[PDB]
Amino acid sequence: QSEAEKARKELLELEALSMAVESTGTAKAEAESRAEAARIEGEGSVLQAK
Amino acid sequence: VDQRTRDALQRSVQLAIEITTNSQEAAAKHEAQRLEQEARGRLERQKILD
Repeated sequence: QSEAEKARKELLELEALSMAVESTGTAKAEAESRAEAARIEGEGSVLQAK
Repeated sequence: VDQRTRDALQRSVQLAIEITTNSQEAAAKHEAQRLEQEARGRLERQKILD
C-alpha cells in the first residue's frame, strides 16, 4: 500500500492539471462568447442611435 | 509383552505421521499466500502507472 500511494500521488497531480485545463477552458469559452455578443450589440446600438 | 500396549503405540506413530503432513501443508499454504500477495501488489502498482 505504501508503494501504491507513492505512484498514486503522481496520478493525482496529473488529474489536478487536467481538471484545471477543463475548468478554465469552459469558463473562458462561455465568457468570451458573451463578450462577443455584447460587443456586436453595442456597435449595433450606436448605429441605431444615429 | 502385552499386545494392547503395542497397539496403543501404533496410534502414536500414525498421529506423528499426520502431524508431519499437516506441517508440510501449512508451510505450502503460507508460501502460496506470500506469492499471491506479492503478485497482487505488483498488479496494483502497475494499474496506477497505466
